[PDB]
Amino acid sequence: MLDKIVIANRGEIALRILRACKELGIKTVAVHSSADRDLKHVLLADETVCIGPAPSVKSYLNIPAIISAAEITGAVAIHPGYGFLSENANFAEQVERSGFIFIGPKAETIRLMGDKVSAIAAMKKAGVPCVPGSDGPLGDDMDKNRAIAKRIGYPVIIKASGGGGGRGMRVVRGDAELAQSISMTRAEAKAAFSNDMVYMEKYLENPRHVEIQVLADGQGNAIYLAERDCSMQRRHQKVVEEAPAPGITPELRRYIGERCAKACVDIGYRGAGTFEFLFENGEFYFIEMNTRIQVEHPVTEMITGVDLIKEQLRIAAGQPLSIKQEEVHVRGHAVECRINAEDPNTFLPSPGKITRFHAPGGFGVRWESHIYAGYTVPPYYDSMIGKLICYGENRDVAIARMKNALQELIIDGIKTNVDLQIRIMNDENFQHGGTNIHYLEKKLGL
Ligand SMILES: Nc1nccc(-c2csc(N)n2)n1
Ligand SMILES: [Cl-]
Repeated sequence: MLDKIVIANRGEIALRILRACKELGIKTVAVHSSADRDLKHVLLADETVCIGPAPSVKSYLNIPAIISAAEITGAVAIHPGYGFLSENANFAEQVERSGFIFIGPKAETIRLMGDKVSAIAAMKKAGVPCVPGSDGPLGDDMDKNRAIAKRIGYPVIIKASGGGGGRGMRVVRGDAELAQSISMTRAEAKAAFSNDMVYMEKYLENPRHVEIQVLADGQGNAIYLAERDCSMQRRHQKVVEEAPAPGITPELRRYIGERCAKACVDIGYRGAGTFEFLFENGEFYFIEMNTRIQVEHPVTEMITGVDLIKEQLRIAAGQPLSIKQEEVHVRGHAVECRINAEDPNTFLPSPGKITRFHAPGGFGVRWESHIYAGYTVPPYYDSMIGKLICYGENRDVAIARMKNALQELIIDGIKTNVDLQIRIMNDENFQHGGTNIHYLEKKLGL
């Protein structure tokens, strides 16, 4: 087992990783900004290193500082969590060059998945279903671009190759808007990523977001751990996630899961990963792969019994997966509600000091959060302050328990989205299940 690791993150996920480390007897190094000295995981960590001031550029994105913390403490590995540097291939490369273990895939694999065009080519080659598209980057020949659009059939969508998470895309419904849509997407990608490559896909009108969890070890084993529906979104940001996805049969699960595991073998994948699909009219279409552990991982843990963070750590140590595919069984149902410190009218972050706090408890109730009474939510980081996950023997019980747990949750002193989450749990269409990626914004009239 790894002797000591740097937790290169903050907030709830840093605490999540710390718990897993403690269970495995792994010593912890909590690197933190000057604004995060009183983070719960920092207070629980074996060693702490202040890596810079509050702004993330000088702390959680500061590659030299993080690697230096690993060096000075005698750590052997770095867990990047999610966000920050977790999808930064150059960071992974530098970590390995510096002689530490990066808890994730090989840097080349991170780079492959960060290039959406290259990622799609790889998945298509491996037999994973993808969205009908350009199968390559678009050039500047608008005669050619119109021909590609005609072959796919309007409506289409232009996407940045160096992008992700539904950001910076534009839908095109006819030739008259194609040139400008391509140009603008290109320009925005260049300004954001210094990478102006774009591609084209068929635009699906009302898909659901269904993603497959995988794990692959360095012994050649690769397994899938069912799926999650993450269709409840605002501005492409997930709000509620659940597992399994309503309406997905064991046969469909097996079909798509096997193709994802096969792809992992083909590309030499290692660690946790997520294959994101659009699901419409009973069909899956791959859009992108995330190589990190994700925010919504706990719903998969609840329904499979597999501790995904511990598996990440085992894999990085050179241990084989603790479970085989035939030992993975979907049991029950889990829902996750993200808890955000946000204004209910503007949806802007709402930082400040928590004056009273009380967490829900009970059978099937799992609360993932670093917050506590008297804790100050800083303005410098993401609005998500916790995650409430409820498990039941079926979907209805999971929803019932979430309703009850949301009512017990007290977070005073700052504005949160608890009341919105209560509204979503009471939504008749959510209760029926299978709502699409546009539903929440439609409900809210946004
Ligand atoms: N191709 C297609 N059609 C509809 C929606 C999307 C989409 C939404 S967010 C994302 N990454 N892709 N992609
Ligand atoms: Cl994530």
